[PDB]
Amino acid sequence: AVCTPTAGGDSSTDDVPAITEALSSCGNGGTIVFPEGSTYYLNSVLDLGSCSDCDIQVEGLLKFASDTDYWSGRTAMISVSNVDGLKLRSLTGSGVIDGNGQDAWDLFASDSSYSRPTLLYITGGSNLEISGLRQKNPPNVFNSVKGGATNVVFSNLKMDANSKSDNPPKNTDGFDIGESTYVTITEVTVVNDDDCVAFKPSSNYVTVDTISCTGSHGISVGSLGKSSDDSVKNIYVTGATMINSTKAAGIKTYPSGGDHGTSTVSNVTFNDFTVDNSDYAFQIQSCYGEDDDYCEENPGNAKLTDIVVSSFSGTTSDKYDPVVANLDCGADGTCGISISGFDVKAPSGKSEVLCANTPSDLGVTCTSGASG
Ligand SMILES: *[C@@H]1O[C@H](CO)[C@@H](O[C@@H]2O[C@H](CO)[C@@H](O)[C@H](O)[C@H]2NC(C)=O)[C@H](O)[C@H]1NC(C)=O
Ligand SMILES: *[C@@H]1O[C@H](CO)[C@@H](O)[C@H](O)[C@H]1NC(C)=O
Ligand SMILES: *[C@H]1O[C@H](CO)[C@@H](O)[C@H](O)[C@@H]1O
Repeated sequence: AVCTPTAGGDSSTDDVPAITEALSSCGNGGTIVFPEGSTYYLNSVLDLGSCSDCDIQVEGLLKFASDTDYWSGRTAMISVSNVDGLKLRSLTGSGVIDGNGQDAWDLFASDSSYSRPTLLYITGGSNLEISGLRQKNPPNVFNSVKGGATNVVFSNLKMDANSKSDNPPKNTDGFDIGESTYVTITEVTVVNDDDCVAFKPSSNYVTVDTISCTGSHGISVGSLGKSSDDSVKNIYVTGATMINSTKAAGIKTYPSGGDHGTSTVSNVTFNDFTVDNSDYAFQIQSCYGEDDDYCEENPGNAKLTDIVVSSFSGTTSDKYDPVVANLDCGADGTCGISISGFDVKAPSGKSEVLCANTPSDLGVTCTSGASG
């Protein structure tokens, strides 16, 4: 059956109950429709848990309340917990989920203790498809996948976070992919101020194919090792256009000492990247979250194996010219990275790669003085 949630038509009226009742009524194998030209006001967490092989067609605007007191410390704006079989999609392409994040960014700018929710938070479950829609101005992370979710596909998404003030949209990661298997991200555009895609602990079998990121911190493994032994494996990223990003791609691990654990990264390929005014084409950080003196006494021991960086082109920014990559592998770790078709230059035309603890078969000429 097909259900259309009743739109209250006013931002002071929360539409969430109407939406979850529609999902409860039709979500066992049915369809829920937000019609083209509609606006729904979501003034609380939208929990999609009653979905079981359901199809949620978003053709209108779902506008979340900014209500910073309400959202304070909350996990998710849209919560997708242990759902098996979901399609959350715009079939017209007109659907927009607006996180209304401005107030959160401004509050966080003045008070770093302010804790913000993730816009689309998937944990556990299986066979989830998210497609065709725009995500606008999330308070914090756009999309997260964890809890052992399997078979999750994000396709044809337009994601943008733009501040109307001088305070940037901090920590607006496009995709934080944690404990999961068989996640695919394809044909997505991201404009944000943090990681485009971050591979978090226990991510496995992730494919990212054709992505554009502007203003991001790159396609980034980690951070790993903060307080446990963390692994990322079997990752394939191809066709990334990285514009004005701090790095196009990289790996970040904590050093040893304290409560830090060991990081394992195996079989990760970054292929066919276009670098357009990004600060580094590639970066390895092995002293993440600590300083140089700390890392001298507490060396990094990350185990990186079968890391492939292939077919990178373009031009970095002025910032680190002549350096186009900073490969600071840990002193006690394995730095199993191979680079080929690396055609990236700084604006000057130079192409220096800083290295520490890199292997003899790296594939590009190294210069000493890597750090981070
Ligand atoms: C290295 O990682 C890649 C990327 O995940 C693996 O290739 C995937 O394997 C899974 C499971 O068989 C398939 O569902 C996908 O189709 C594959 N993805 C791609 C992009 O090819 C690959 O098997 C891993 N290699 C090793 C030796 O472990
Ligand atoms: C990237 O940065 C340059 C230099 O600041 C700027 O002129 C350009 O508009 C930015 N590009 C995008 C797509 O925002
Ligand atoms: C609820 O109403 C909308 C708009 O009329 C339909 O598109 C949908 O199928 C359901 O009947």
